[PDB]
Amino acid sequence: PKSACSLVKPVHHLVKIDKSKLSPRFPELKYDKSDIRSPGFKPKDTHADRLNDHYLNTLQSDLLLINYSHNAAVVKGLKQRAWSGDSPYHLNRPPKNPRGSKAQLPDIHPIKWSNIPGLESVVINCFVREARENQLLAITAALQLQQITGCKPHPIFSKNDVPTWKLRKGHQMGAKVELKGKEMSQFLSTLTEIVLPRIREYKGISNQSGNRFGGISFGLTAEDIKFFPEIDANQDSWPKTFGMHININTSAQLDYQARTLLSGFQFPFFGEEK
Amino acid sequence: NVGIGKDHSIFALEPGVVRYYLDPFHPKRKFIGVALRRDLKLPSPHFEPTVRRFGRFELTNKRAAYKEENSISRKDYLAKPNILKQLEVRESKRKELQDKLSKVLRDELKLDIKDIELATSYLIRVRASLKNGYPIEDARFNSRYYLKEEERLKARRESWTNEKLSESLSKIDECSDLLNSSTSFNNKLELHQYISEQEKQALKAKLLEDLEKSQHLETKKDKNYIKALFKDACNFLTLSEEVHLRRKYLKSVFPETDSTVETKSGKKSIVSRRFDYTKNKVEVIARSRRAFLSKL
Amino acid sequence: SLSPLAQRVVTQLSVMSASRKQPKLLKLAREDLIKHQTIEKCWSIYQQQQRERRNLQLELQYKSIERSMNLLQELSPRLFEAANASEKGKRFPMEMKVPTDFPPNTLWHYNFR
Amino acid sequence: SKNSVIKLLSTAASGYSRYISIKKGAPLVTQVRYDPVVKRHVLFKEAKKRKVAERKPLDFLRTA
Amino acid sequence: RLMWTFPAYFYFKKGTVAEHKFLSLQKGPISKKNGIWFPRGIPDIKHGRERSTKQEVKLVNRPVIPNDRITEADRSNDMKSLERQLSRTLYLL
Amino acid sequence: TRITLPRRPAKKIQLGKSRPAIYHQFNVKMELSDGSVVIRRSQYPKGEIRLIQDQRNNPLWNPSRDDLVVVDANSGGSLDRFNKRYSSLFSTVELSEENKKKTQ
Amino acid sequence: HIWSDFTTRPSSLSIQSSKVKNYLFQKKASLDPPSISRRSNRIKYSPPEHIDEIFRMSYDFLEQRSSKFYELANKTKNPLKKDALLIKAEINNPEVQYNFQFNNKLNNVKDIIDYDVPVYRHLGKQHWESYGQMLLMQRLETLAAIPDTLPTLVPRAEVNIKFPFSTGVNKWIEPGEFLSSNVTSMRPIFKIQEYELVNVEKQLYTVLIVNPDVPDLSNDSFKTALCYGLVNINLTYNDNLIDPRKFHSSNIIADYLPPVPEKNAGKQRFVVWVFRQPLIEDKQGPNMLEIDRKELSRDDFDIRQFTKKYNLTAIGAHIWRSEWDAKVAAVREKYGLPPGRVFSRVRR
RNA sequence: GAAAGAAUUAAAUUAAUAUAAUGGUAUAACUGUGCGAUAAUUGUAACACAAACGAGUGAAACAAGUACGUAAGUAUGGCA
RNA sequence: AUUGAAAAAAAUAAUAUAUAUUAUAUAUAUUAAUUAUAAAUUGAAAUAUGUUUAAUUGAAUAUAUUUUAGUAAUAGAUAAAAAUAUGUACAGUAAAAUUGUAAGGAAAACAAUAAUAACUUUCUC
Ligand SMILES: [Mg+2]
Ligand SMILES: [Mg+2]
Ligand SMILES: [Mg+2]
Ligand SMILES: [Mg+2]
Ligand SMILES: [Mg+2]
Repeated sequence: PKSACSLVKPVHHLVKIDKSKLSPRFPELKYDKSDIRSPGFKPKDTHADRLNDHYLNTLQSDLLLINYSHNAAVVKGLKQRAWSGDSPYHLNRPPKNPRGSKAQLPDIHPIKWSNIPGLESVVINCFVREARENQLLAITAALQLQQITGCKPHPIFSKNDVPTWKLRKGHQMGAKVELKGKEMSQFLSTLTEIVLPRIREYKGISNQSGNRFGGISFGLTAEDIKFFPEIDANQDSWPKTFGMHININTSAQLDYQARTLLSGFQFPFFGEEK
Repeated sequence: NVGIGKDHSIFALEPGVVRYYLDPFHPKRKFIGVALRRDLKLPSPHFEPTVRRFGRFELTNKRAAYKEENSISRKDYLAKPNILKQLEVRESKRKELQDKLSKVLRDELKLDIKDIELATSYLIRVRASLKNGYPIEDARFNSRYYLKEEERLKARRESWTNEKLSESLSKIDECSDLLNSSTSFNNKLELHQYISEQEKQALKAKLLEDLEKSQHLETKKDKNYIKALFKDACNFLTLSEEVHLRRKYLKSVFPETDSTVETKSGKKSIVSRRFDYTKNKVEVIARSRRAFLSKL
Repeated sequence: SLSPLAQRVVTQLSVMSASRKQPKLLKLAREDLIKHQTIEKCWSIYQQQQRERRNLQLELQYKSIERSMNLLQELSPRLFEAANASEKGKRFPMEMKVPTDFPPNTLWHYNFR
Repeated sequence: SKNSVIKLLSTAASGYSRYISIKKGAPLVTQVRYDPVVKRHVLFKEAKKRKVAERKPLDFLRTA
Repeated sequence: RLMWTFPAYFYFKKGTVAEHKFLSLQKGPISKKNGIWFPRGIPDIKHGRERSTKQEVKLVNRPVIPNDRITEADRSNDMKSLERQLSRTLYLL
Repeated sequence: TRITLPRRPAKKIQLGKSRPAIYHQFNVKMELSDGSVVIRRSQYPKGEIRLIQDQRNNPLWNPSRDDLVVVDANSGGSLDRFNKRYSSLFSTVELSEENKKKTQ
Repeated sequence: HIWSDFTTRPSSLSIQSSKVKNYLFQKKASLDPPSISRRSNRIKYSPPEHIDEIFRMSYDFLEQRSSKFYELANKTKNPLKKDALLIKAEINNPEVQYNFQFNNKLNNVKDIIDYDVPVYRHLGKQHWESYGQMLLMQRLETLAAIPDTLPTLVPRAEVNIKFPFSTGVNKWIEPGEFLSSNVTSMRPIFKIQEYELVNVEKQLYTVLIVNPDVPDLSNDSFKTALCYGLVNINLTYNDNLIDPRKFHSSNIIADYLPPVPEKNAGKQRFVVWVFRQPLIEDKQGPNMLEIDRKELSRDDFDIRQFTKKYNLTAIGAHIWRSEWDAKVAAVREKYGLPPGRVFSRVRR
């Protein structure tokens, strides 16, 4: 290479251009994934979803009535603070970091018809620490996530290095699966219907849990996963079972909106809120 | 008009005046360039023609010009003979086609065309045009205009009088007119007597009727009759129709009916087992001699 | 040759895998391709229409809420403060449950507590 | 002593060779380059014999 | 049509009576065989399933009998009852 | 000293051939504690399941239910053996005989 | 059934082949597909299950929606709104899709793809916007054809060129392609396909071909020479192949001169430019304009001033390139031009 | 009023760059991917930076062949 | 082409054949395959030839032949953990910190954390 200097030449037209469509290679990526002609095609609306229907029928209008605050206003989040102009050194100064945090926080809008707290995704995190020695056990995690969730599990490999823990970087230990749409709805339903009402000392999901801006997480122990229908049927072929982490992502702006929302899908809460 | 090297050294590509400037397209980026002239402001207006420099000069000396014209890339020098041989091969093919067209025009037909060479050249161009994707109306004009060209141009370069151009253009007009109304090509780029479109439709229907009623092909004489019907079919059928009709009627293996399939006699071709998915069992279909077009 | 655990895990990995476990690609005739396209186009429109109908209903519902709030505030502020109180810890009664495909043996209960 | 010097001889019977460096036991080097006396790109193979480090082949076809 | 092959070799262990009961419960596919013509095409079977079409897998322990979705209140047209319309929303007018 | 199965040459899923994963599943009916049945899309090959204990018979999920039958796993213990082996000594009237030790 | 009737709708909104229509509208799975010809392949093919019942209802769903749109289209008066409503009413007809996607869009036949119908005009526009327009503008951009000749281009009509007379072989010229002196030695033709609603009984077009690469040894730079010029050309949505049939010697403001590059003079870009004449209202018939042949340099030609003087709006363009070969000398003598100059191989 | 798309703006070079420090890099020079293994080739190299000489650095251009890219073009090893 | 149903065609592209031009174009025919590649006394399935039961034909039944089983991860132009560090073409944006999550804590893995003015399309009042 004669030089390393990136400089894109400006154009003389407004027409948006995309070299993918006019390159003869890969004639099958040109078709959309949803298109029937694509080899990546997969039907989406195979059957109706009961949980989604419930939310759209009953919980939709109810939540709008619950969260409504009369003549509420947008609460701006902690953004970067500009430099007051009183010295000749502020002309190119980067702005200050937010007041109490090093990361900007989002705004909170009043709840209206367009924005009503609703589900969007569910992520299952499974980190088998014991895989440090026996890698073969990590495969059992992917099968467990596959059988239960019903979707392809994306594997989890190490990223850090803690010698005190015999942890080595660059080894497979677990699997994760992103769930959306009807399949997520089935998982959430079968979790509250079957698995949850089978723990002896179960009290519910802690009110302290949850990211500040939407998102609620809890965890299932090793023995709780035996309660799933697809392991209970073949206990012989499941000698070893182990826990996982659950994270429910929702359109709730704040946590307390999400907790009210998830309660409509038969989720209990026990602790005291912040 | 400036470059950059491995060491990020900036160097000029053309003679000019070096100016340091800032391009509004790239804020927070200083620039260096080379304006082609002193009075030129380097951040040239975006929507104005770029200021280029030809630089290279013309070779006035006769010997220098001769050397340069006769100087070609090794690719061209090595490909010089092969391309010429192919040109000679195709020229011979054109010559043979011209000879064949003239023979059929005078012998197979009895048209007295005054200009043999002009008539043949028009037709060979029409045939080549028709071979390529071209409707009949376009093909005839394309050849017609071509000939009428190289005649207005010839008049200009040879300083011909207007009358000479007019008579030559008129002469081309009539010969093409006569050729169009008296000659045509039949589904294979072969010259033959003109056939009207309406007549073509009438003949096509007659053939379709004459071919439908005789589709049993029981006896070799019928086979000959069907094949005989497919002799002048090219005159009034396009290639797509011609191939389709043959596939429908000239079937290599005829449908298996009671007469065609039988086991009482021996040497019924061969067993020819297939599979049926209704009964999920292998079947034996011994075909008879009068079930194959090749043998019958 | 290979340990029994590896054999078992290979089988579990086999159930994960897609090797020699998928059919031939779905090939449709040109006319059935147009058939499929019109089916999807209707379904897309139908889903959009249902979604817009729900949104319009929620538009009106919110309109109704605010007009109710405005009137309650001007007439009797004593009740308005109670109405405008937050519902941070509100929870749906757990007796309400997502609909099931088929009804239970006992459709309803006439006793509580 | 880690590196080594090898003489790559043109596959064409040209007599033109180019030298490159290589590790002590890296796989046999075969590269295509311009050979001036033939005026075309030709393969260049090793001249002498080198002790290549043994490597296990890949099992593209399922085995056992 | 795009459905994957059922991995019966995992759920049903070799030699299990349930495994052999399932094998009989199923119907095998047609296999390619030299010297025999096939109108619909040479069979393409892998893991014991034709790859050119879908696959059918035939499957107190009293049978699950779902309850009827139409109740007595529906046929009797009783208006006071809370079961007249199970799948709808009732409002007290 | 780690147990890792060696990795074979990964096959090349070149661009455009990335088919989705459609795992074999069965329309399986889930029988709850009551007559309620929900259809679940499952991989295991058998169409009906009964749930001995589920949200229906859990007090936490039905706070308002006055009558709530309770059933647990049947592997061995009270419901299994203590009852048939002791089928004469009967009662919670009897539980009042051992009610308190009356000790400070 | 608005789509079934043909009292006022054009016949082009239908499947000309009866067998195809019968299968597409079949009531039971009893007809084999027409597209697959071999009976053996016909047997092997298996349609997806439960595809006919859902299609029939999907057809009805669209049919009612189309009827509503047509009723709305009846009551309006704005031609632009009228065209939009029509496109919106019939864009979902399976027949319209089958007619368009499956038959030639360049050499469209009036029976299947009629470009007078708004729906086929709209679909053709979208198709050309997907590939053709995207490729054209990249060629004009990366070849620096735009800024050298005109400030910019906003395409509105597909432009295609050909040289049918030079050699007799049919091939539509890809933009930016390399053409020999023999191939471009006689004449180009054009297919100015319009897609925007325009009054085709009044609107007129001009076609100019420019070569902004001719050496100018006086200023050590380049100068633009006019190659071919036509003015006052009528067009029609379905018959828009500009050729000697459709124009007379009055339209030719500059007779075509072949690309005749000089040796070592570098590549030369011939940019085809298609504009549209001004449309003056309050007058019956087209607004013929008399071009001023007086100046018309044609050797040092300034397109920008030419467009500004006559108030022309560019709608499409095309480009091809030419270098020196052995045939240039033959072309020069054929056209009676002075022998070309020979330049050096190096720049100094 | 709503859904999707194209995206825009602000912040960011503190992460990353085979290797010290410095300069540069989001238009990425950083990362992922397809082809590839080609330019990690071949004869003339003007002109500049640097410079006592010996040496050193950038490189336009002419000619032969190769890889990638639809094309424009890029590649005479590695951001320096 | 034969094989259960009762004259055709008018797109891009692929394949087969043919030929026009110092133009990698046109004419006709049809829409293959798209996750594979040796090696199995043993598992499964299949067709054919007989028998016994239960015309045909269901089941079992012995043999011959063949097919499945070698069960192995990427299913995404993949995008900050590991391996290909020089070429080309396309595409993307890191990192810290904070809030949570069974073992899990200061330190393992996952998820969330700046604003939509204007533009295009679709649906809708
Ligand atoms: Mg580096
Ligand atoms: Mg640095
Ligand atoms: Mg100096
Ligand atoms: Mg010196
Ligand atoms: Mg690099």
